[PDB]
Amino acid sequence: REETVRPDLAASFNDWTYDQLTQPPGTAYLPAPDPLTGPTTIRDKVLSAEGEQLAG
Amino acid sequence: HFADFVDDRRATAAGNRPNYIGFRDNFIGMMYYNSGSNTGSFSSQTQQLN
Repeated sequence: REETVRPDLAASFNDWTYDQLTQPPGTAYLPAPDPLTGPTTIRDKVLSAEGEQLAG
Repeated sequence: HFADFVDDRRATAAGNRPNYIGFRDNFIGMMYYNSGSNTGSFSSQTQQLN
């Protein structure tokens, strides 16, 4: 079992940096979309200005 | 109550006015309709939608 100790963890013993550690899983960075392009953002500014009061 | 009060034997008596006290027609005024300061609310749960 000690034949497979992956010998660059033992070189930086107690000095491990980020690429030698198991990270929690997660996707990459996708940018947040425009909140103007939301499905009900502009139409709430248009249907109310026609005279309606909206709720729901 | 009374209708005339001169001396303690010489008074007269009339019945009081009839006063009926009951609820309104169709229960008007039981419920705050069109009072904005305290409105009722019909909404689903996830209740951000009065």
